[PDB]
Parts: sequence; C-alpha cells; structure tokens
Amino acid sequence: MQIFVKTLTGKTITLEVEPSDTIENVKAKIQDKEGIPPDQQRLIFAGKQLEDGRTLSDYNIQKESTLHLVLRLRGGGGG
Amino acid sequence: FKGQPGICGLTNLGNTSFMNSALQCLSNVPQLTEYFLNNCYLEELNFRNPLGMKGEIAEAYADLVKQAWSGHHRSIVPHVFKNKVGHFASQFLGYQQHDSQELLSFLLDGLHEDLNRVKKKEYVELCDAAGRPDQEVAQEAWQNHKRRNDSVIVDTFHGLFKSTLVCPDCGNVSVTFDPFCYLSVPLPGAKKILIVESDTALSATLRSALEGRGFTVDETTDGKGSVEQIRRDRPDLVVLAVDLSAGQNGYLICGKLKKDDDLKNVPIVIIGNPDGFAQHRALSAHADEYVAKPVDADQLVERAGALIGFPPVRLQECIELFTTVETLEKENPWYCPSCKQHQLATKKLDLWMLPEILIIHLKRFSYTKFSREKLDTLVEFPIRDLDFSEFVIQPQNESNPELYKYDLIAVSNHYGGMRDGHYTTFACNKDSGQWHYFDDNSVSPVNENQIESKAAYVLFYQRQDVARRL
Ligand SMILES: [Cl-]
Repeated sequence: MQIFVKTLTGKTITLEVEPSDTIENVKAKIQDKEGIPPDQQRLIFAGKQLEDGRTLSDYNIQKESTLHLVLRLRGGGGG
Repeated sequence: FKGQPGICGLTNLGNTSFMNSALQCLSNVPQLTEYFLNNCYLEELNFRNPLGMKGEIAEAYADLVKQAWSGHHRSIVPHVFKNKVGHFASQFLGYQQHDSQELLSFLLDGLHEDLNRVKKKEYVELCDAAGRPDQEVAQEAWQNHKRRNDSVIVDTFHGLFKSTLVCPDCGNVSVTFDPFCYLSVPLPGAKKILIVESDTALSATLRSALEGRGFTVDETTDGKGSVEQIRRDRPDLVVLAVDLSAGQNGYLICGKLKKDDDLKNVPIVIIGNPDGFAQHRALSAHADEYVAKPVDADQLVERAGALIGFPPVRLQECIELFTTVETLEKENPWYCPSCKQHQLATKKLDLWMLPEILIIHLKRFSYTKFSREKLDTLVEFPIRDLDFSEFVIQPQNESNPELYKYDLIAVSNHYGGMRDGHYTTFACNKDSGQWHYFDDNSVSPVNENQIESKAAYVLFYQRQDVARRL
C-alpha cells in the first residue's frame, strides 16, 4: 500500500509499505527520500509517536494515512 | 506555606526542564486537572492494558496534580513521576536533555493507555470511501479510532484530519480521515532575504530598506556560488541582480534555479536594466518578479512583502500552509487505482473536527545535506479568539461560533539549540485568569502581551465552549 509523510517544511512524500512493515523499515524509507537519519526522526500518528519494533498495523496506520515527521528541540536547563 | 493552587514550581532533577515545562502546560488544562482532583481516574484505571504501565503513570500524575492544586506547596520535587516516566519510556532514564513535545506525547499516551476504556484493541479495515458522503466516511474513521482508543485523553485532545487526493488525469478523488493529537504545522519561512549583487553600495541600501520592515537580510557579491549558497542558507526570497562581477549573469543564475527541482520554488526578484525584461520573459523561465534599476527601494520592499509577506510569521500562515493544496513531486507519485497509474496528484489536509484542547506544535527545525538547525523565527499567535472557522467551514461542514474559536492557556518555550537548551512555560491559571511564567522553581506573574516570543514551541488552546461547560 501507499502511505504519506508530511515532512519538516510541509512537503508530503509517498512511501510504499506493507501493513506489517516495522517502524525501522518505514524510517529507512523516509531516510531514502529525505536523508534524515532514523534516530533523529520522530513520527507521529494519532497522538502516538511511532516506535521501532512495532508495525504500521499496530498503530492503526491504514492506506493513504499521513504520518507527521518532526525533529527534537532538546532542553534541560542544567539545574 | 499557603500558596495559591496551581501556582507551584517544579524542581529540576537534572536536565529535566523539558519535563517540568510539559507538566506545567498540562496542569493548567482545566478538565484534565479536575478529572484527577475528583478521583475520576480511579474508576478507569486499566491494569491489564499491555500498552499501559499498570496505572502507574496515571497515579503518579494524579499525585502531582493533587499536590500542585492543594495550595500547600511553593514547589514540588517530581522525582517519583520522573522514575515512572522513565520506566514507561526508557529514553528519559538518566539526565539527558529532551524535547518537551516528545515527553508530552509519551505522557499523554501513558495516561491514555492507563485509562483506556477499551479492553482489547481490534484492527478493522476501513471501507472504501468511494461514493460516500464525507461525514459518513469521517464517522467510520473516528469510530475505528474510538473502538481502539477511548479515554479522557481522546475526549480532550483528539481531533480529525481529512486528507484528499485528486488525480490530474481522470479526476478520481480519494478521501481519508486520520485522528490527531498534535497539530504539527510547518513554518513558511524565516523572513530571510538574500541579495546577490556586485554593487555593494546599492546592495547595502536595499539591505537597510528591507531591514526597515523587519526582514533578515544576507548579502553576497559572488554569483558563481550563489546557487549553492541558496541551497545552504535557504532564504525565503532572493534579490538577484542581472549584471554581476566576473561575468556572472543574473538571468542565467535564475535559469539554473528554475531548473533545479529543489530550488525552483524559491521566489526570485530580478533587479536590472528594464530593457532586459522582455527577452527574459519571452525566452526563459520567469523570475517571480522584475524590479527596474536605479532601484526604487520602496518598490522593492513592497514587492518583497507581496511575494513572501511582511514579518513576522503568523501562526495563521502556518495553519494555512499546513492545509494548503500541494502537488506531489516526481519522487512521490500516488498510484491512482481508477486509472491504475502513478500520478502527480494534488493532496490537501483539512481540519475536519477540532478538539476541546488543541495542541499546536511548531516545526522549528530544518534538515538539509549541509546542516540541521533550529528555526527560531518569531511566530505571532493570538492570546484570545483564535478562529478556525475559515479552515473548518468547507464543503459538507458547519457549526456555531464558539465551536471554532479558541483561547490560549499555555505555551512551552524553548531556548538554545537543537541538542542543548532549556524549557520554560507560560500558563494561565483557571481560577484567577492570571498568567504566570514557570521556570522550574521560579514562578512569576506576567501580562498577556508578554507571552509571545520567538521561544514559543508548543501552544495549548482551549475551545471557547469549554469554559462554560461545568
Ligand atoms: Cl491504536
């Protein structure tokens, strides 16, 4: 099936996946198109951040669904 | 001491300002806090959910809420909450700096599973949208989500996106609905303009004129490197001179940019002798705008604003960009099943249903071959009366006014770089209406005109009907 990822600029890309594809695989495909390392990618769908080890069906990601890609602004303040 | 309920700081446990900031945002979501202060959570604890943590997240968060709203504490040491959070999401073990929306995502999810009213999650394939009205399709998608996720978190924070694909060949339309909890909006730009001009006096004049309306301006006289500098610095607009030093030609450089599939969409303002404009429009790819030399500086500034829009970046423009009609690029064609072939279809996200509490996440980051950096541009957002009626009111939709208008209740602020920084929070107290600035232990009152700053990263908005329902 096909799914979509809305990226940092808003540009949506298209992914060819299977419902049993792992998040690691999905991230690899995202990297293939956008070049962001998988460890820096955060993928959000339905108020879940997608975690390596689980599958697209685990998160109820069905065909033509759109994932949302974000990075991290880390902060701790020291303290 | 006798403090005011909800006016309570949080001690830093070692690079935990991101957690404290998220927590201060949530503490000031009224229906959540009341749900926890009235012990409503005790009856919905789900101990057998494999995706939860035996209720430990919900109980530790409840304890924090109860302590903060007791009025008994100036500040609180949320070490139990941190230990439970890390046990649920191991990345937060230790003393690392983290992203506050990521912590919120995990915290909200932990609360959701710990209080999920569903006993077991079922996968059900959604039926073809073809030929059915939008509301019916949207209902099936929400009910598929609710069949799996039914909690106070869903009831409070979750809305619904419509996504529409249109085939440019056969006109086939494909409709899908996705639930959401974070409205992660891209930034239109940083209001940065690059001037490619070998006349340095002229270039400085235009730089000052542009900076006089708030644009950030960079300059360069090196035409040869300009294409790649544009790819690196990603300016929002290029002022490009025709006659350049060392035999560079602005018209040719424009041609190179319009041929590059990454760079073809960057607005280009050509400044040059007017007698060269006809030929360039007749023979080449059009620059986005032509401005005649001796340059009228006001005219150039006027044109810049007309193309990219005057500073600063408005939240409304982020939402409008998010929901814009986009054309899939040649690397990302959609396979139209009706004409059974790959197409550069148009895709549009719509806000179909919006939640009682709306979390808006600004995508303050960029990633290119050359660097990853944080977008720190000022985004203006409204304190009151954020109106979504222009985005929600689409074919097959309607409402009453208070349903599409929101008022701000919290902001998570980030300072620093992508990997080293600090988090603080603005939050509005539900009992008094006073805003405060929470910086770990330090809590100080502020006025509404102090909330907005370039540090704002996560916005919490409350739907105007919510205050009334009690
Ligand atoms: Cl799910």
